[PDB]
Amino acid sequence: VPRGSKTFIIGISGVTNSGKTTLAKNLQKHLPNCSVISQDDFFKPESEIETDKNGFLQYDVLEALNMEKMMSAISCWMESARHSVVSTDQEEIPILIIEGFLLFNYKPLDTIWNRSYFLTIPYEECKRRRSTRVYQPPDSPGYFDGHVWPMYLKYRQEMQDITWEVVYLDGTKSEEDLFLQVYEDLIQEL
Ligand SMILES: NC(=O)c1csc([C@@H]2O[C@H](CO)[C@@H](O)[C@H]2O)n1
Ligand SMILES: [Cl-]
Repeated sequence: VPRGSKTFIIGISGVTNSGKTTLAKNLQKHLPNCSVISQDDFFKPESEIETDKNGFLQYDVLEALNMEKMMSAISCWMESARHSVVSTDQEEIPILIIEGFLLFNYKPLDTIWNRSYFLTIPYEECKRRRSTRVYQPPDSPGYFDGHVWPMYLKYRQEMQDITWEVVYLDGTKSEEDLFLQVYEDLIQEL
């Protein structure tokens, strides 16, 4: 059976400010032939972002994201992955980590995940962390309570009846703690 077509695809989702990109990067440092795609690279331009009744910009929903372009990026990785291991005797399986706040309610990718991790942090600490970061445009006062958190709760309710298993993680753990936990799980799946 010809080699070169197999891949191992990891999803890392979770609430805003939970250390998803950092975890992706720490995993990539310790995994061979591993790439990372970030969902935050695929937001539509502000002119395509809608507002709600209260005039909050609707960023924390799939309609804010060019998910067709994200799929194209994934497909580009897959094509590269097929050429990433030179042919010889008889497998070294290329790894992709896809990380983002809103991955597990996107139905076209429901069968892509070979492993799925989901970073959780409770309301108060999440709110605190969110306030330490600067966004473009900057968070309006009341944005977290008015949009970010309600939309997270909607996502979590969208995930209550999902068709694959997700490993939920405590995002208040240190970066190294999270890395070791995930690595420990992942290396048994590879
Ligand atoms: N324009 C943007 O990229 C943007 C504006 S707000 C924002 C936040 O990004 C988070 C996901 O990483 C999500 O909670 C958005 O409110 N992104
Ligand atoms: Cl070859």
